[PDB]
Amino acid sequence: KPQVTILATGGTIAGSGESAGAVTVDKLLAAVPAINDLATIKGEQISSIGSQEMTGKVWLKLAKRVNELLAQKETEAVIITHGTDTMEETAFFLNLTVKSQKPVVLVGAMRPGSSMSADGPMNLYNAVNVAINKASTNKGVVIVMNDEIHAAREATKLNTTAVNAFASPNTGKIGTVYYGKVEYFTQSVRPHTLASEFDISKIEELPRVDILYAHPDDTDVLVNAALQAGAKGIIHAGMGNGNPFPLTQNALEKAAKSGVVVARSSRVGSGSTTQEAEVDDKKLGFVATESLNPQKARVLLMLALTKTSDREAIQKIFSTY
Amino acid sequence: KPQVTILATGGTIAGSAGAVTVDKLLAAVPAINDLATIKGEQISSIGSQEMTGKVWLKLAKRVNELLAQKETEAVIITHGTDTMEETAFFLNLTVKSQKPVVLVGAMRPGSSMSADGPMNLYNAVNVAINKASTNKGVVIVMNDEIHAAREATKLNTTAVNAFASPNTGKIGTVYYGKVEYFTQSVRPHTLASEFDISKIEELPRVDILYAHPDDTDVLVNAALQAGAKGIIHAGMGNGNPFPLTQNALEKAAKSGVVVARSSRVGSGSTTQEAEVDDKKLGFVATESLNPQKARVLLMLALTKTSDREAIQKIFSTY
Amino acid sequence: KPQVTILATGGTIAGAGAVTVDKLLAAVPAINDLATIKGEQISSIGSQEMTGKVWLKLAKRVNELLAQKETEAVIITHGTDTMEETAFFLNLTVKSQKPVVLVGAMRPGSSMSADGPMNLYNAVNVAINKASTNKGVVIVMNDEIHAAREATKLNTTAVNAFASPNTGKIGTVYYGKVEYFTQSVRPHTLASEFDISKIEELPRVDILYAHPDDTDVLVNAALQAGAKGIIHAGMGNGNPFPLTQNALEKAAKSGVVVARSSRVGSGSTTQEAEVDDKKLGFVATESLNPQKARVLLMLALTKTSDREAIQKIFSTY
Amino acid sequence: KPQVTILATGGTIAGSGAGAVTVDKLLAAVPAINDLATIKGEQISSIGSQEMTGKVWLKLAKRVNELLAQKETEAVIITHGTDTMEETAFFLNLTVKSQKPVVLVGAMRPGSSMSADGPMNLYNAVNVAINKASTNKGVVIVMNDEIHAAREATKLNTTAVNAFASPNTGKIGTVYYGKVEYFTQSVRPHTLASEFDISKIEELPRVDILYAHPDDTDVLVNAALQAGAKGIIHAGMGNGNPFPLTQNALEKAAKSGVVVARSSRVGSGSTTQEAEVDDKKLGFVATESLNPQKARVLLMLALTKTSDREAIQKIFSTY
Repeated sequence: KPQVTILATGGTIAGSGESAGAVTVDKLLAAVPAINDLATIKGEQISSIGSQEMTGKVWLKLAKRVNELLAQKETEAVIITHGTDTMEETAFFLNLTVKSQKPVVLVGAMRPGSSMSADGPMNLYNAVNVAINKASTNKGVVIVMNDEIHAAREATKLNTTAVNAFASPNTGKIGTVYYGKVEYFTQSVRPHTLASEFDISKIEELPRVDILYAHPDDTDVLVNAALQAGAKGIIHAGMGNGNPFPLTQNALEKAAKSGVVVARSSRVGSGSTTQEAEVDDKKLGFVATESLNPQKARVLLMLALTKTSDREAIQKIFSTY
Repeated sequence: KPQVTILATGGTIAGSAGAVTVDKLLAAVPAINDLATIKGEQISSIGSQEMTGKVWLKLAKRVNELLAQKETEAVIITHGTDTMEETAFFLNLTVKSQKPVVLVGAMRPGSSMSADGPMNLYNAVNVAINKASTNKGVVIVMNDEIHAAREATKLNTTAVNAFASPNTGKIGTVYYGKVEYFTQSVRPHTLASEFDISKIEELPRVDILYAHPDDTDVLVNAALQAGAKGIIHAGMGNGNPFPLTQNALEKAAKSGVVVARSSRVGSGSTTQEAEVDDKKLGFVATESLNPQKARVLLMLALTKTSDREAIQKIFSTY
Repeated sequence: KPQVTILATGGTIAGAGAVTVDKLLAAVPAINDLATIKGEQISSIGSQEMTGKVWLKLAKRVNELLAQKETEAVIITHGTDTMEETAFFLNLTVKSQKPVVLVGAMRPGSSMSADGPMNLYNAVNVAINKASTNKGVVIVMNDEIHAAREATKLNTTAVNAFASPNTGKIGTVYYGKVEYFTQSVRPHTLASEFDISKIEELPRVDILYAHPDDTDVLVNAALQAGAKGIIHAGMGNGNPFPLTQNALEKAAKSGVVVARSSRVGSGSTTQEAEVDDKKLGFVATESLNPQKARVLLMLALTKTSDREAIQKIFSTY
Repeated sequence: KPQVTILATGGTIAGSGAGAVTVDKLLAAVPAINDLATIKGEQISSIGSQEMTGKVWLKLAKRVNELLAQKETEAVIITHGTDTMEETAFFLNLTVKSQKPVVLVGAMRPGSSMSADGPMNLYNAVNVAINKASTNKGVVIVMNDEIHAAREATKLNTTAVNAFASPNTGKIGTVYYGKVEYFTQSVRPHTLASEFDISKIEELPRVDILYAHPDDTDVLVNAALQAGAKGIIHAGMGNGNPFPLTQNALEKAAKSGVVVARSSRVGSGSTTQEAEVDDKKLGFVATESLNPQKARVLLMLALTKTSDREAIQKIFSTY
């Protein structure tokens, strides 16, 4: 039987009303007993928060612990139970810091376990089947939600409330899991996990990266406050294909000239924030984030800034990962 | 032939009438001359990422003047795609007419291979003159689709099919000029709007904040220092803030700056009675909009109230 | 408290004087706080077994119930496979503005994370909501309110399998909170010209699946079986293969109505594209899908077989 | 410069008013392509794609195989009608014995149209065809700035320029003013890895497709059997469910040695094994994550070497 550790970052995603190693994981196994037949489950309570309270300190603790567990010959896979709000940021961060080909599966629930028609039991059961599947090896970190397997690079929460809120808008799901039957149809061709250049093993604090939301009649004062608070990087969630308002652009130009990395993304939801469009990135000293979203671009810029603030090197990073 | 005015806000979206850029549109798409008697005016000459409240107010007041004219049957506005959704939503609540108002643009420049501007503009004229377009509210016509201004958004950076109505869908189609409606909005618009910008010179300042893990107080604080009258928070999932940011928004709301919760996710309602105690913190839930349109509705709300309850009713109505 | 009748067409989708409805109320007791529920069993079949006899029995019973002053709405529990056809049929045969809600479950009641309980609870909330009056027949699934005209099952297994690919949902229902954002502008229900009150059997209408190297033998077999109408699910914008076209032209000349739809899944099968409908004697189904176009053609054939009159029906409803 | 052949299956997809006149007219309409590649042209067929047949698929697959076996040929681009592009692309995806790019491209608007999509689609297709990352991606459809794997592609809309979709996955890449990026690749075997070889085949097996609905019939199953169908695709209700009368005729078909493969009318998702239909008892195949028209192509290929239920289920569970 495969040995799998469930790391809980918060409360139970499945069941309600109630020795693996963490009381939350004991309550999951009691609520979804079918998972005991699939894997020998150990549990740990890695953090004790809602995903809207996530911090870089928790991301570092989680990455280091996932790396320690998957370095163990006895451990086949890790499943992380996670709040849906920021699951895509944690998954993306682990996709570039986990140094293993063994499966890492993040899973959550859009409805509380106490709800009518709670999604957590099926999502967790499916997650365990994905974690133990031979084809999950070397797929990178995945999100399993609503019978779908999403590449961490591509995944996002695209809806506030729907059980089907997770999407991969620039690709689509890489696979399906239906009552535990796992089938992959595609795999990412963007480097992840072992192929990532990033190493957070010695890092205690990630670089500060702010995100700004672009609109008509925009401002310089939020760029200025990010600079004053010691931002190392700024993601600009631009209008359309990463376009700033002029007052904001002038402040971003000043930020870039001071050595703060300015990375253009978009508020729109999907598509690439492309190079050689309307913004003169080379003159103004900006990076184009291409086919990500602001919150995942922030994670990649945080990781980039652990070893470079050079525009050309960071553009290569955005054009590679 | 019906009389329609085309208001340009930038350059040509494709390729006498009273504006050289509209004359160029007519040269580029001469079939439109058989559909309508076209007059042209140049309201601004900017990319839509340069839009300001000043240009929104100038455009809305001029649309209101034109549609009050007995001879004028509809207005078409050519607009950059990046912020077309905000201008359309603003006009949807400030235009006091049932006559058609159609916004149109082009995801590819007029000089491009397979430029989308010619067909978009030709389809927009057909929608503007169609009998069924009356009392549909302001509409965006793109990629053979008719989108209610309330619902419409640019959802992709480059695709010719970048416009969508993620919470509904298109209200109709226009295919080589053939116009068909299948649905209509049941949210009040145009003539049924309470807002009146006829003597407004400047709109209230409303900032937008982008939420993420390890979020900050310093952008709330900078918005307050700059005289924000409202803040849209583009929250994580169902409008959730990071704690440090929440505490700064609570301070902002106690100071009498309206805080309205939206979402960064892209679709769905930022709901009341979820994980945020809006009544205790003094916030508004923006429900089924997006941050950029929620900002437009809060800017209009603030022209007549800063009361949390009154503004929640505005979000739960429009 | 409002009085609602639940009509069951199969078993229980979750977990009065119908045992199946009693089991629903046992499975989702919160519904008893929302409404006084009466229950009837109209059929006891999977939706892949549906027939025109069951559609007619259901429509006439819905009409009787909604004519009662005491009855505020009807909810019908239905298999997902053919819910869109039943909903569309009722949308043109229910002579009332009172809410008619179809609901089902993509996962059996016995499954982990069964969707039936929340779907049914949401369906009752929609059925009793003031704003649901005169919206036409709706499908309520996965927190979404879909117009019967526009609704289709688009996925084999997903709980989010229902969609309105040419519009979108007309509203939402989240933990019982009901909000409409749009309504259909196509006439329905009380405004429908159709009347099935004394109809015992619907006209036969076959559906053909177009592809390269297509055949005439399925057209020919539909004709031999007494088809009154044929829906052709054509390639792209309703295009037939030549051999098939020739057989359809023959079918139309014989007085069997040929209506062009598409296999693609969304969009209009338009007039004035590559097929000369007027010369070949065909109808273009426009913005439907083959399974709903079959329903509208079956109802059309209750009053006419005239190509012009049937085109107007497709261009109206 | 890279040498690419354009095979035209019909008229010009771009423009209005070498080796084939249609390709000469494409190059006159989109001259930027001459900067990218040395283009040769051939007129392989002269039809709208609604008139496609297995004879034309065989001709096309054999000619693509000959051209890609040429050391100097980098890639083939095939201009094709949108209606049945997905069927031709899926057929080539299992019969082209090469990793060199094969790109199918078309236009949802005629080249004479306002805002014709052909010029940019064709320009993009040439950039995909000459991209080194396009090697061993399988046969692809390039439409509307998107790169779709042939296995996953379908036309999902009647008229939209964005009518192409990959509903079970998503596009494998993007091409935006010629800039080619891949994000994913199919993990299902294709092209050089496929077991099928049509080199000796002059005629493909007959496979009919049936459209399921309430109050369904047996007479279309019966007519397919009488016409000598070797296979039937059943486009079932929901997860591939038949009406009972139709199921009884399909069971008779299967007993008579005609292969019955269950698909779905719905548009997306898997027609799964071990659902409500007892496939092993009734002698049916479940087509899983395809659609009826692509399931037809795979069944036609399967029938060139076997009619065994178990072997054909393995084919559908593999490709």
